[PDB]
Amino acid sequence: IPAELRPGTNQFLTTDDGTAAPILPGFTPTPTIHIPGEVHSLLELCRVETILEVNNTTEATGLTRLLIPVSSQNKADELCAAFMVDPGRIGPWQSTLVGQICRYYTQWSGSLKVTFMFTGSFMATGKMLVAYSPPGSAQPANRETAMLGTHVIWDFGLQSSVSLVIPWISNAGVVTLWYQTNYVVPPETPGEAYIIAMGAAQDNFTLKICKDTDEVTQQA
Amino acid sequence: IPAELRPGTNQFLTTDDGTAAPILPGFTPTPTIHIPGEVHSLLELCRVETILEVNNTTEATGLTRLLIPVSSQNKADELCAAFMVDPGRIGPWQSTLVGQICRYYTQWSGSLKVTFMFTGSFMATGKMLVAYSPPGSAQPANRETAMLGTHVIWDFGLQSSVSLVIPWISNAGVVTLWYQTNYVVPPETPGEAYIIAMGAAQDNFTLKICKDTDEVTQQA
Amino acid sequence: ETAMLGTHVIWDFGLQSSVSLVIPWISNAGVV
Amino acid sequence: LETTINHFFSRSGLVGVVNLTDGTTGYATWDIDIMGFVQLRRKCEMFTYMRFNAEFTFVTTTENGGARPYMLQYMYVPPGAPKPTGRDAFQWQTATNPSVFVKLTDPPAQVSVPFMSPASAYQWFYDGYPNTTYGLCPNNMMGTFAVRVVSREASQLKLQTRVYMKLKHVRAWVPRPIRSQPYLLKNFPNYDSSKITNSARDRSSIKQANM
Amino acid sequence: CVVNRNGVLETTINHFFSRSGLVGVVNLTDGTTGYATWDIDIMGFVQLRRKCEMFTYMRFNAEFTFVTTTENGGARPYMLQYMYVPPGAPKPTGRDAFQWQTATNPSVFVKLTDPPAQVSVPFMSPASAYQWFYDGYPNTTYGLCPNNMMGTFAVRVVSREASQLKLQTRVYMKLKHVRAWVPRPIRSQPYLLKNFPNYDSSKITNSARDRSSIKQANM
Amino acid sequence: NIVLAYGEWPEYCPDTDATAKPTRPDVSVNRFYTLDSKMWQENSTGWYWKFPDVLNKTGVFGQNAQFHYLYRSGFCLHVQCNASKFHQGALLVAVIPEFVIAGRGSPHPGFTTTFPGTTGATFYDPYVLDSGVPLSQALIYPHQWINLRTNNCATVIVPYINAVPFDSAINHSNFGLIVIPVSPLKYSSGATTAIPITITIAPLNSEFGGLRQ
Amino acid sequence: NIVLAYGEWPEYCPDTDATAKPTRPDVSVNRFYTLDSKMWQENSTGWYWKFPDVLNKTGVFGQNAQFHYLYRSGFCLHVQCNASKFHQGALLVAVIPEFVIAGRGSPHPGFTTTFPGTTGATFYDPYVLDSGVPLSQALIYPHQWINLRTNNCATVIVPYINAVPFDSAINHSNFGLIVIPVSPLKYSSGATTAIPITITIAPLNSEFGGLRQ
Repeated sequence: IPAELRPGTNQFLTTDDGTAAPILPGFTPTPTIHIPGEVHSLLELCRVETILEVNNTTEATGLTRLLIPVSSQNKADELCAAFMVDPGRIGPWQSTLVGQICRYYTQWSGSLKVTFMFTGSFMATGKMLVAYSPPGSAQPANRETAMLGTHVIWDFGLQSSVSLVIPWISNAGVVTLWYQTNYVVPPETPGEAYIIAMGAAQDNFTLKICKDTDEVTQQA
Repeated sequence: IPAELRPGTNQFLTTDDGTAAPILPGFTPTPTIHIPGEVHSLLELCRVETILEVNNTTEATGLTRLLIPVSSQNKADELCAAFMVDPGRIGPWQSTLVGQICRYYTQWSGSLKVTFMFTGSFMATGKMLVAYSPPGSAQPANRETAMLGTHVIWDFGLQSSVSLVIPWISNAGVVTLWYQTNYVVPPETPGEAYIIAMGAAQDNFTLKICKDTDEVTQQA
Repeated sequence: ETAMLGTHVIWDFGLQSSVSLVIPWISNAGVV
Repeated sequence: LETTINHFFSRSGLVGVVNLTDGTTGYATWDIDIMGFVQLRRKCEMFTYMRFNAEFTFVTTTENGGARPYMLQYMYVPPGAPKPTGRDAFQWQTATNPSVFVKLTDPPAQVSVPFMSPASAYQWFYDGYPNTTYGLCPNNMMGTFAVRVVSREASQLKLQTRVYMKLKHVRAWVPRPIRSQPYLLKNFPNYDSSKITNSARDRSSIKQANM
Repeated sequence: CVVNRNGVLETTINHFFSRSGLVGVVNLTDGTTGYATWDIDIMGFVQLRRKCEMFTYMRFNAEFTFVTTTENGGARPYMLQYMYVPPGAPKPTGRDAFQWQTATNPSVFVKLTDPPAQVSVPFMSPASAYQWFYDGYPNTTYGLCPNNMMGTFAVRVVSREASQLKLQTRVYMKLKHVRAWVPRPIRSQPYLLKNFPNYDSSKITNSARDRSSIKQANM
Repeated sequence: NIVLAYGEWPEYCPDTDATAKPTRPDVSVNRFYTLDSKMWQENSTGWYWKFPDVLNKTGVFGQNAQFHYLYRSGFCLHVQCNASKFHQGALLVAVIPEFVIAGRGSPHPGFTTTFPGTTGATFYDPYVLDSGVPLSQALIYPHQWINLRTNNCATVIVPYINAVPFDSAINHSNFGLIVIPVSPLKYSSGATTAIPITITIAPLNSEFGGLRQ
Repeated sequence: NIVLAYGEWPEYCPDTDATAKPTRPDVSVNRFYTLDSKMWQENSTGWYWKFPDVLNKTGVFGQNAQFHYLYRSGFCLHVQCNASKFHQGALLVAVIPEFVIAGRGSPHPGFTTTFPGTTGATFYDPYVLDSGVPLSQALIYPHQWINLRTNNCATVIVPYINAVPFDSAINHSNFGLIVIPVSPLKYSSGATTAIPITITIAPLNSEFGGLRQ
C-alpha cells in the first residue's frame, strides 16, 4: 500500500501521549490492595484548613510568628492587625498550603474563607470587629469607615470562633481587625491572649496552565 | 495517505514480539505425533521429590554424602542433625532440583514439604523427634525448647517414613532432629543405620522476574 | 505500671464525684 | 481537567546526564532514581505511596556536534543481577538483560519499564531498620542502564547522553505537607539547624497592610 | 515480608525460552579469503546449552538478526549478502564461485547504514522433533545424529573491487512455539567437548560446599 | 466530637493469602492501657511517641508483639487533659503516618532518638517538626484541637495504614503521635504551675500470625 | 504397588502410513523372560542394561529383531530381590530414556562399554551417573524404591518413547534400566554374604514390519 510522509517525521516532542514498547513482556505487576487516603485530584488538598502567618515582623521569632497578640492596655478603635488577601503574592499567605500550590498554575480564581479562633481564659469577654474591604481602594482609617463595609461583629461570650467569606478574588483586598471594647478580665487573670488565623478555599476554586515553581532555588 | 514517525524508528529492541518473514514459503513442517511426557509448564517439575544433601562435611565422600548416620552409642537428647530451610542460599539445598530453578527467577514464595525415610533392619525400633523452628530466632538448644515448637513424633515400629510441612517461606528457619530414645537392636544385628532426606514444593509455589544463572562459570 | 495491668478503674474529679469498685468473692490476702 | 493527579505528573523532564569518553573505561553506568533534581523531588514528596509506570528517552550528541554514524547499546539490569565491570566482560551477553541497539543519526530511542517492586506500592519514607542502616529501603531498587559503544577498535568518541522521564497511570494515596527547608543529603531529610530559613519575608509592623 | 502470591504467566515453557540472546561471532577481513561461513547450532555458549539440555525432544521455529559494525566504528555505506543453505547443498568455497548464483539459496541484500536484518527459519528435520541424545550408531561414529543439520549462512561482501573492510558480525536468536516433551536433570559437571558429555573423572566438583560439622546449622 | 481518620472503620483481613490460621485475641488484650502523664510548663516545647513501639514490653500485648512476626491492628487514641478555668493556652493533636526524625547539624540520629520507649521524646525544632516541614501546613493530617476554654478531650480513631498487608511489630513503625503546644501557657500568680497531660490507648482489631520460640 | 510411567497404557499403531501389513506376533513371544541374577555385596557399585539390546540373540524374540528392521514395543519390568530380615540397605530402580554413557579421562568409549549384552555392565562413577548428572536430582524419572524392611518387588510399565514411530532394533536403543545401591549393605557376622537381584521382562504389544533374508 502507498503512503507519504508529512512534516513531523522524526521529532521527539515532549508533552506527548504516544505509547512505547514494554521492556519486560509477560511480566505481571504485583496486585494492588485497598489503602486509605486515595487522592483523586489536587483540589481536595487546598480546601483543608491551614494556619496562616500574620505577625511576621522582625521581633517575632520561632513558633510565636503564628499568633496575633491582643493586650488589655488598648483603648477603643486601635486597629489590632491587618493583612492583604493575596494568595501568591509574597507575604502573609506564603506559609499556608493554598499559598503554595498557587505558585504553580499561572492563573487562578475562586472564593476563600477565613476562620479565626481564640485562645483566652474562660472568664474574659471582649468584642471584636472583623471588616473586609473591597479590592478597589485602600484600607479603612477609623472605626466608622469600616462598619460601612462588610463587618461581622464577633464577641467572646457565646462564640469562640468566627468565619468570614471573601467573594471572588482573582489573579487588592484588605481585611482588618478593630477593637470594639477593651479586653475585660476578672482580677487574678493574665490580661493577654492570642488569636490565630486560619484559611482555606471554597468549592468553586479553579486553576489553569501549569508552571514550574520559584521558591526552591538550587539544583542537584 | 499521510503518516508521521514517532520515536522508535529503527531500534532493534530485544525481548520483542513482532514477527518476521519466512525464508521458505510454501514449506510444510513434518507433522507431529503423540508422545508421552509433554510438559506444559516448569511448575510440574519442581513438585517431584528429589534427594537432599545434608551430611556434606569434609570426611563424607562420594555417594555417602546423601545419608545421615544414626548410631547406637548415642544417649538421649544429642541433636542428631540440622540444616537450614533456604532454597537458593548456598548449602544443603544446592543439590536438589527446587534449589536449582530458584537460581533463576529472582523472587519466589510458597510452601515446602520435607519427607524423611529410613533404611534399617526389620527388627529395630527407636523414636525420633522432628522439630521445626520459626524463622525469627535461632535453633533450639535442648529437647525441652524444641517440643514447644512444631514437633512431629516419629517412631520406627508402625511408620517407616514421615513428612513435615513448612508453611510459607520467602526470599531463616531451621529444622532439627533430636533423639528421644537410643537405637535398640536385637542381638546379632548391626547397630547403625542411615536416614535419607527428601524435599519438594507444594502447589502454591510461585516465581517472578527471570535472571540468568551463576553456578555455571565458563563460556564457549 | 504494675498496677494498671490489674483491675484499675480510672477516676477523675471533673465529671464524677464518687466512684465504686467491686471485689469478687473473698473468703475466710487482697490489697487495694 | 488540569488539576487532576494524572496530569500533575504527566509532562516529561530531564533527570540525568552521563558521559562515556572512550579513548579510559569505555562505558558509563547510571542508577534509576527519580530523586535526581530538586524540582521533581519537591513534587513527589507531597505523597507517601505512589504506583506508576515509566518510559524513557535517550538523546545523545557528540562534543563538537557532528553526528557521525555509529552503533551504541543501551542495556537494562533488573534488580538482582550484577552490574558490568569492564567494557568486554561476560555481563554484556546474557539473556536476562534486554538490549536496545540504536545508531546515532536515527531519531532517539524510547523504552518503557513496568512496575517492579515486591510491595504493593513504593514508599518515600520508611521509619525503622531493615547508624548507616537507618532509612535505607530495600524496595526501591529499579536497575541501571550501562551505556556502551559497540566496536572492536576502541574509537575515540567523547559523548554525552541525557535521560528524560515520563510517568503514566499515577495513583497517589496519602498526602503530606511540602518541604520548606533546603536539601543537604541525597537520601536523608537533614536540614542544618544552625540557621533556619523562614517561610515569609519580614515587613515594617503589624498595622501596615502595604508591604 | 511477602504475603501475597504471584502469577503463572512467566513460569510457562513458552516464556522460558522466549527472550533473545547472542549465539555467534564471525569475521570477514576482506583485503585474504573474503567471506565467512558459520554453522547453525544452538550449542554455542554454555548458558543456552545448560537450559536446552533439560529436555530431550523439542520442536520450535527460530528467527535471527545480523548486527554488524566496522572495526573502528565509522559505518560507510556498502552492500553485503546473507545467504542461506538448506541442508544437502554444497557450501561455498571461494568468494566468486558458482554457489552464489543458484536459485535454491535464499539471499538477503542489506546495506550497512540501514537497521539490522531479520529472517525466520521453519522447522527442518525429517523426524517429528529434534533430539539432543542419540544412543547408538548410524569410535568416532558414536552419537553423531544425522538429523540436526540445519544449514549455514556464508556472509559475503558484494563488489568487483575487493574493498579493504574488516568487519565483525553477531547473530542473535529467538525461539517460537516451543513444545518440550520429556524432562531430565540439569548437568552439574563442566564441559570439555562441544558434542560429547565427557567430564574428566580425575577430579569431580561437588554440588555443595563443605561446612564445619553436622550439628551446626549456621554456615 | 470524635474524629475518624480518612473514613475507614478498620476491619480484619480481606481473605489474605498464605494463611492456610492467624489468631484473633480475646478481650484480655482489648483493655484501655494508660501511659504515664507528662508535665507541661511555661517553657515546654513538645512531645511525641511511636506506634506500636510504646506498647512493647508492656502487658499482654507485649507478650505477643515479641513472639509474632506478622502483625496488624488499629488504635483508638484518647487524649485528655485537666486544668481549671484560670489557665490558658492551646494544644494540638495530630496523628501523622510515616514519621521520620531527620537529624541536625549539617550525622545520623541515635537509637533512643528515633525509638523513644514509653516515656516519649521531646523536640528541639518545633517550628519545622524535625523533618524540614513547616507547622503552618501541618493540618492536612487528622487533627483535633484541645482548647482549654471549650473542651478537654480529643478522640482519634486510626486504621491500619500500611503498604504490605502484614508487617512486623519491632523494626517497622506504623505512625506517631505528636502533641505541640501552639499557644504558650500563661496564668496569674499563686496557682498551680504544672498542668498534666494523659493518654489512653486501646487496640481495636489486632491480629497475629506466625510464632517464635 | 505398580508404577505406570507417564500415564500411557501402550497401544498399537495409530493407523500409520507406509503400511499398505505389519505383523502382530502371538503368545509365543509374550512370555516372561528371566535374565541372569547378579550378586550384591558390601563394596558393590551398580549395574545397568540396555533395551532392546539385552533381549537380542535370545528366544523367539531374538529371531525377530534380527530379521526385521522396523520395530515397536513396550515392556513390563519386574525387579525382585530376596533377603532375610537381618540385612539392611536400599536399592533404587529407575528407567531413564536416552541413556548415554559418556566416557572419562579428559577418548570415546568402546563397543562393549555402551552395548553390554545380557550380563549388564557396571558403573565407575555412581555419584554422577557416567554422564555428568548428579544422583540427587535423579528422581524426575519413573522411580520406585526397593527398601529391604518393607517390600521386595518393584513393577514398572514402560510405553514406547521415541521420536520416529518406527525405529530399528539393532543400532538404536530406546532406554536403559539402572539399579543403584544408595545405602551400603551391612549385616551381622555369620550370615550370608551375597544377596541376589533378579529381573523379569515381558513384552506387551510388540509389532514388526519389513523382512530380511
